[PDB]
Amino acid sequence: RKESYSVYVYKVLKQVHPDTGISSKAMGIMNSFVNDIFERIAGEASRLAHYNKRSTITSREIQTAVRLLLPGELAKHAVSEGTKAVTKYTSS
Amino acid sequence: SRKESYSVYVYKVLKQVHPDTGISSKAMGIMNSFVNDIFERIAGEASRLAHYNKRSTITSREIQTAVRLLLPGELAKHAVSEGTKAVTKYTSS
Amino acid sequence: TRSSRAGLQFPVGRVHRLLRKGNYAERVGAGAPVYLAAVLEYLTAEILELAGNAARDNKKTRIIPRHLQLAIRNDEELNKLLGKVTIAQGGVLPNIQAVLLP
Amino acid sequence: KTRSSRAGLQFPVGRVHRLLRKGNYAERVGAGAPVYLAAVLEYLTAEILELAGNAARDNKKTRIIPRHLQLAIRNDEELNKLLGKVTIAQGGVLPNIQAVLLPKK
Amino acid sequence: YRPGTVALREIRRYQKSTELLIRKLPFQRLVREIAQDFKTDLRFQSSAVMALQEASEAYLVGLFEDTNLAAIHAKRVTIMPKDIQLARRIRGER
Amino acid sequence: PHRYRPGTVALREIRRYQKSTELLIRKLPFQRLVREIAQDFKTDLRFQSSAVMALQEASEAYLVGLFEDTNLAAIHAKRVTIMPKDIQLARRIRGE
Amino acid sequence: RKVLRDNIQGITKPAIRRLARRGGVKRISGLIYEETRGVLKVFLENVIRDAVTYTEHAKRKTVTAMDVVYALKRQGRTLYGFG
Amino acid sequence: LRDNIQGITKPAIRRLARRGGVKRISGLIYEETRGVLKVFLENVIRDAVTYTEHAKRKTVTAMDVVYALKRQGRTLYGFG
Amino acid sequence: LNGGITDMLTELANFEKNVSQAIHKYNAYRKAASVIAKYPHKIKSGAEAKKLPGVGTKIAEKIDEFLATGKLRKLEKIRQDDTSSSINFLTRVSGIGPSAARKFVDEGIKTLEDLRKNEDKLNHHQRIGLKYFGDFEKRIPREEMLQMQDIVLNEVKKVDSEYIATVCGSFRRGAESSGDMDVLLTHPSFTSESQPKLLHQVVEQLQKVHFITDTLSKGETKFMGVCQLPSKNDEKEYPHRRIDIRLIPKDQYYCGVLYFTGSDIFNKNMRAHALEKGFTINEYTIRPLGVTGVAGEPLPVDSEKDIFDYIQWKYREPKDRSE
DNA sequence: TCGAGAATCCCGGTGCCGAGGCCGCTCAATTGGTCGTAGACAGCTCTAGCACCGCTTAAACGCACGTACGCGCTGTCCCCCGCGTTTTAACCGCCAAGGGGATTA
DNA sequence: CGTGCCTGGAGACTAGGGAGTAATCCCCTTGGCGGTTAAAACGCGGGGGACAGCGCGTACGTGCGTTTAAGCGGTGCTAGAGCTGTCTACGACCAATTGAGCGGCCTCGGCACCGGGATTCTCGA
DNA sequence: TCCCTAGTCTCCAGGCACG
Repeated sequence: RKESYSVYVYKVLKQVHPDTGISSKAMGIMNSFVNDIFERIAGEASRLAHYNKRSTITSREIQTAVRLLLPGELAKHAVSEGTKAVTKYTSS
Repeated sequence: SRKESYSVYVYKVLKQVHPDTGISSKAMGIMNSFVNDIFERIAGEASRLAHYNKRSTITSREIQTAVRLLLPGELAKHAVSEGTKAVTKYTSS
Repeated sequence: TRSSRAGLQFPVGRVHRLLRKGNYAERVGAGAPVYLAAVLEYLTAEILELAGNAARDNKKTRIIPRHLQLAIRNDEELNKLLGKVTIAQGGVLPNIQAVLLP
Repeated sequence: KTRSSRAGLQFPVGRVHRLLRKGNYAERVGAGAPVYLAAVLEYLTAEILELAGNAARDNKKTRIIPRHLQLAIRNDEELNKLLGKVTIAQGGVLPNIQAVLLPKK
Repeated sequence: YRPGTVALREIRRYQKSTELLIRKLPFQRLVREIAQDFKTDLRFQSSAVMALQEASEAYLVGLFEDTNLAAIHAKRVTIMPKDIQLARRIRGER
Repeated sequence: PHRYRPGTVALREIRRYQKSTELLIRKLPFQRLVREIAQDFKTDLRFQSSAVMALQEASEAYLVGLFEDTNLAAIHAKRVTIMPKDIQLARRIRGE
Repeated sequence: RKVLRDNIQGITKPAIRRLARRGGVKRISGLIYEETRGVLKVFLENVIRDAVTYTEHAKRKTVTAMDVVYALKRQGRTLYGFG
Repeated sequence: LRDNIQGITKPAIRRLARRGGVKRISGLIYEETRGVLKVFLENVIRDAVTYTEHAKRKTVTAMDVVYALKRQGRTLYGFG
Repeated sequence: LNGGITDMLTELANFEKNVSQAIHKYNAYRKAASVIAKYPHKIKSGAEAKKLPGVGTKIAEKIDEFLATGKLRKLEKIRQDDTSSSINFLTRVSGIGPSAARKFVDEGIKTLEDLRKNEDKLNHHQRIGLKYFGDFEKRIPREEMLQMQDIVLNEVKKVDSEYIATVCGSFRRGAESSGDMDVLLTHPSFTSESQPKLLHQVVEQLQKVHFITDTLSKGETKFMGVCQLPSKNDEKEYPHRRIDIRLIPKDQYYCGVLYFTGSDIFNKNMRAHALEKGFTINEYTIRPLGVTGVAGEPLPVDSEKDIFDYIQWKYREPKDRSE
C-alpha cells in the first residue's frame, strides 16, 4: 500500500460526486497533491514554531501556516472548516 | 540575552585571507546572513536526503552529497576537496 | 474512531503518525492533526468538485488528468496555489492569442 | 584541544554541532558532518572575502563596504548562481550600460 | 490550403491533446548520452525515463509560450532565437 | 544657452545612480505608505524603523529588477522609451 | 491619532525616475508612473499581509524585522544583512 | 553519442511549439531549442545522478528524479 | 501548635514576595503557613504535615529541615544577605515595594536615614510613609478606633444627613484592634446610574475638623490618608492611623459593606453557598446565575439580610462572620 | 576641431566616530565515562533494465513552391528631456498628550 | 471473502501554564508644529524617439513522394533492488571542566567632507 | 511553588484496510 490515502480520496470523491469515476493516474496525481500540501504545511508550521521559538506544534501555528499558504477566499473557507472541525473534535 | 553570530570567526578568516583589510559592522552582518543561509540550506538538503534515504543519522556522506547538490560549479568541486581532507584531520586526531 | 470523532474523511491517525515521524517538532498538538486533515480535505473537496465540473463539461464519467489540469489552470486561487507544479499527461489550457487570429 | 583545531579550521566546529542538534534537522547527527559543514562555510567565506578584498583594492578603500561585497558577488559567476535570489542591503547594482543606449555619431 | 489554417488547426489539436509528442527511443538515447558525462554504466528505470521526458516537454512548452508572448510583445509573428534569449534572461535561467 | 543634448543628461547620472547605493526613496512617504497598507490589514499595529527601512530597501530591489527587465524588453523591441505595455510583458514573463 | 489615506501618490515622479535611472532606462513615458505605483503596491501588499500574519502568530503588536525577513524568504526574496 | 541531440526532430520541435501555441518559428530556433533542452536535461541529470549515488544504487529511480526536480524548483506529479 | 514553622515560613514568604517578586510562591507559602498555624497539633514530620492540603514537596522538605536542625540554611543565608535585609527593611515603609526597594538598594539607599536624606527621591505618598513609618505600624485600640469612627460619623452627618458611613472590617466584626480604618460611604443621590464632589465634601469636613491630618490620594470614589485622634491638651498625641473612605452606590452600598465586613473565610463560605444556590455574590451586588453559568440581572441590594436570604442563608451578625 | 564652460577628479586639510583592541567574566565545547541501537555488512531472492530481433508504419526527411511578414527604407509627428521657475513637504528639531508601569488595596 | 494488521480508547506517566484586578501617579513614547531648504511640481521649447506605410525577398509554412527509425509484437537473461539476520561501532547522553567567546569601555586613525584647484568631457559652431 | 489539563508511552481490540 505504501501508506497511501487513496481510499480516503475515493470516499471524499463519492461524497462530492457519487456518480463519477476516477483514473488510477488521476488517483496517484491526487495522492501526490495531498502529500505535497501536507509537506508544505508542515514545513511552514515548523519554520513558524522555530521563528516563534516554541517547542511544540500546535493548532495555532497550523492555522497561521494555512493562512500563509492559501489564497484569500480559499484561506477563509479552509480555516473556517478547520475551526469547525476542531470545535467538533474538542466538544465531542 | 546573549546573541550568537559568526563575527569572530569571520574576522579571523578575513585576517587569514587579507592581512590588511578592514570591514564594516553592516558588512559583518551581511556575511553572517550569508553564513546562516548556507547553513540552513545545507541542513535542509541533508535532512531531505535522509528522509529520502530513510536513515535516522546525518552522516558525512550526506554532507558530501548536500555540498554536491547545493554548491554550483567549481566551488562545488574544490569545497569537497577541502571537506574530506578536513574530515581526514578529524580522522587523524 | 478519531476520524469519526472529527467527522472527517482522511485518516486523522495516519496524519498524526506522519507528523510524528516527520521530525517536525518536539511536541505535536492533538488537534493539530485534526486541523491539518480538515485543510487537506477542504482542498481535496474543492479540487474534486472542480474536477467533476470539468468532467461534466467533457461529458466523461471518469476523472481524467487532462480535466484535472484544466481545472487547476481554470481556478485563479488554485492556479496561484499550484503554479509551479506539473501534472503528467494533463496537457495545457487552450489559449490562442488574438493577434494570432486573422 | 578544540575540534576545529583538531581539524585545523577557523570557523567553530562545536558551535555548528550544537546548532545542528538544536536545528531539529535529523534524529541523529554524525561527527564528520560538522567538519564538512564548517569546511564548506570556510571555503565560501574565503572565496567571498578574497574577491571583496580585491574589489576594495580596486576601490582604494581599506574597509569593506556592503557595495564592495555586492560588486564582488556580481563579479563572480558561481557565486552569482549561488546568490542569485539574494539581495544585498545598500549594495547597489553592478555597472551595466546598454550598447543601444550608448551615444554614437 | 490557406497558410496558417493548417497551422492553427494543428495548434488547436496539440492544445487539446495530452500525449508526449517526443520519440521515447531518442529521448532515452539523449538521457544516456548526458549520463555518460556524469557516471559511466548507470541504469535508469523506464518510468523515470518517461517522467524526465514529460518534464522536458513541460519546460519546452513553457519556454515556447514565453517566446510567443515575447514575439507578440516585440510586434513579431515569427518566433526567433532572440526571443528565446530574451525569455531565458527574463526567466532568470541564464 | 549651453543646453546639453536631449539624451545626454539622461545618459548622465545613470552612471551616478549606478555607482551610488542610496535609497532614492523618501523615507517619510515610504513610512506613510507602509502605515497605510498595514492599516487595511490591521489597525493599531506598530512597525519598527528598521522594519520600515528594510521594507523600503526590498521594494527598491524589486522595482530595480523590474525596471532592468523592462529596459531589456524595450531593447528586445528595438525601442528606447520604456512603455507600460513593456512592463506588463515583463511581469507576465516573470510570472507575477 | 487620525488615520490617513491616499499615500500612493507619495511615490513622486522624480522618485520613479531616479529608481528607473538606477535600473538604467534611457527614456521613460509618463504612464510608467501609475503602473509602477500599482506594481509596487501589489508587491508591498503581498509582503505586508504575510508580515502581519507572522507578527500576529507571534502574538506581538509591533512589526518585527525578523518577521519581515521571514516574509521575504516566504516570497522568495531573502534580503541579507537585516536581522 | 551519435549526435543524440539531433534526435529531437524539426517536426518534433514544431509539434512541441504548436503545443506551446507558437504560430511561426524561425529556422534558427530548432538548434537553440536543442541547446536549451540539453541545458535543462543536463542540470537535471547531474542532480539525479548525485541523488542516485547518494543512494549507493546502480539504477536511477524515478523518485530520485522527482526529488531532483523539486530541488530544481519544478514540482512534478505522476510518480509519487 | 506549629508556631515556629509558620514564623519561619512567613519570612520565607516575604523573600518570595518582595525580593523574588514571586507572588506565585509568596501566596502559596502564606496559605501553607496559615494552614500550619490553623492545625492545633504538633508538627513532628514533614510527611505528617504533607497530609494537609496546600503542602507539597518543597514545603515538606523545609519543615523537616527546620524540625531537624532548628533553622533553614537558605533562610540563614538570605537573612544575612545585606541586599535582602535592606530590601525587606525598605519595603516595610509604605510606598516602597519590590521595584522601589530594589532600585533604592541599587542606588545605595538601604536604611531609613537614607530615606530621610533622599526626600527629594521620595514622592508625596513615599514621604508621608517615611514620616509616619512608626505611627502606621502600631495597632489601634477598639476604644481609639470607636472614638475615631464616632468622630468620622459626626463629620459625615454634619456634611450630609443623607450620607451613610459604615465602619466595616475587623472593627465591625468586633475585633479589639485594627491596623487601619476602612469606611464605606453611600448617598441616596449616588447610585449605579447616578455627584463627584460628594466624597470631596466629606473629605473637606474631616480635614477642617483636624481629624484627617494628611492625604495620600483622593479620587471621586475612594480617598486614602492618615488621621489621628486628638489629645486632650495634656496627654501624648495619638499615633497616626491610615484611614480610607470609599463611596459606593445606594444599590451597591450594602454589598460593599457586607464584603468589607469580612472575614475572608466567611466571605468565601457565603460566596460558595450562593454559587451552590445558583447566585453570584460580589462587592458590588448579587446576581442570579443561569443554568449555563450566565449571570442574570443583579438582584437589588438594600441590606445584608436581603443578600443572605438571596443565597438562602440565615443572616449572621458581623461578630459571627469569622468564617 | 577647438573652445568655453561645466561636470569630475585629485589633493590638502579637518574633524569625527567606529574597528578593533583589550580586559574581566562566564556557559558551552572538551574529556571521559557508559549503553541502547542504526545501519553495516554479509547474504539471499526475485525483477526489471537491458538486450536483441522481425514487422509495421507513420514520423520524418528531402524537396518544389508560393507569399507575407521582417525588415529596412521613408516621412512625420508629439512626448518627454532639459532647463528654468515656483511651491512645498520632509525633516530635523522642538514641543506637549497618553500608554505602560510602579506600588498598593 | 476471509484476514491481517491497527489505530482508538483507556490507563500510566509526565510537562507547560496560570493561579488578581482596580486606583492613582509618573516617565517614556508618540504625535503634531514650524522654519527651510533641498526637492518636487510646473511650465515651455523642440527634437529625437515612436510610429505608420511601402517594397521586397526570402524564408517559412505547405503539399507531396519517400524511408527509415521508432514503436511494437515477441524472445531471454542477468545486475542488482530489495529484504533479512547479526553485531558492532557508535552516536547519544551525563557529569565535571576550563577557556573561546562575549559584554563593556576606550581610541586613534579611516574616511567622509569641504574647499580649492587642476582635469577632462562636451555641446556648439 | 501547586495545580490541572494536555502531551508522551503503552496497551489490547472491535474493527477498517487489503490482496
